[PDB]
Amino acid sequence: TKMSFGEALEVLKQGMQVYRSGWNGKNMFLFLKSSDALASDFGVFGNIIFIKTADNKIHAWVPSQTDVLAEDWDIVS
Amino acid sequence: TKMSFGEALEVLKQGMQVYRSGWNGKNMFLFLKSSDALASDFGVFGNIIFIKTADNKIHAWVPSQTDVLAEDWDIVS
Amino acid sequence: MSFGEALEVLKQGMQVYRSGWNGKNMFLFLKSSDALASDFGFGFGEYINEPVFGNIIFIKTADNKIHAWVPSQTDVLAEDWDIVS
Amino acid sequence: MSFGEALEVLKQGMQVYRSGWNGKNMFLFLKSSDALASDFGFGFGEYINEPVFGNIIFIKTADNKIHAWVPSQTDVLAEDWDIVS
Repeated sequence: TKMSFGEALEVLKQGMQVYRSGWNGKNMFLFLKSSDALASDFGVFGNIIFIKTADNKIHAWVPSQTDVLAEDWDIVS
Repeated sequence: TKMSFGEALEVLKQGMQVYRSGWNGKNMFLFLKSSDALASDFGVFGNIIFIKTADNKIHAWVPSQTDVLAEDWDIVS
Repeated sequence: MSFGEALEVLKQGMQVYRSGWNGKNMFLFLKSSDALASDFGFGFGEYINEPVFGNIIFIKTADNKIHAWVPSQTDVLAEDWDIVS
Repeated sequence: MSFGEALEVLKQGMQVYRSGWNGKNMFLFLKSSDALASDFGFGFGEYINEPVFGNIIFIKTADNKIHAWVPSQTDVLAEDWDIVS
């Protein structure tokens, strides 16, 4: 699978998890929690993209310029 | 107050809120939720920096290169 | 217009921006890895098969200055993107 | 060494890196607004009082290439920073 970031973004908006081929650390993906999600979660939030890093920790995802322009996005399956 | 980002970071690590002078939108600050904070919040998380944007919404903060090197950081008081 | 659409416009060499941005006269422009090899190559850019610089996205940050653009989560998920006339 | 310490080292013209980084031979280096005005100024950089480029932080991303560095939240809050020998 060779998706762009924009295509990988609509996949995130529909509740699925995406990852990149040329990423260094493994078992790594992104997931998007909506405001209502984050609200029922904790009580106003905006949409927040997270990342399950290699250490099984959840951090706020920071898009690198490479990740934004990359074409190697795939869906977790 | 003219703090660097590193000094503004230790202020975030002690549970205080920081902001920049040369920021465009107003009523804007950062705050840091720890893992244990985010855990008692919702159940493993890492440290996550947030930002109360101008629209009173909480987003995951993305550091611009300007914000990182800036010297106009101040504490909310 | 979403960010994914603004990306394809950026990769085609045009300037994009967000209406929801605070600043005025701000826009993103992309300098591809091959474009930088030509601008810094002195007519030898076509022969460089592995340029040093990767792709760099720039932003003219209202102050008539140019910085390297850091894509915020708000910009990535935004739908207020538009092309500079 | 924290990120704030790595910043002052970066502003002084030395290369920093994180041991917790996956990639090898990766390091950040800072190109100040005045440094870029000299390198692209042809001996006229000293007379430029308002350079076009702001400060740009770069990263040599293991592939022997250079990109504009996007500071992740992990790097910002990290304490595994170190100076390149």
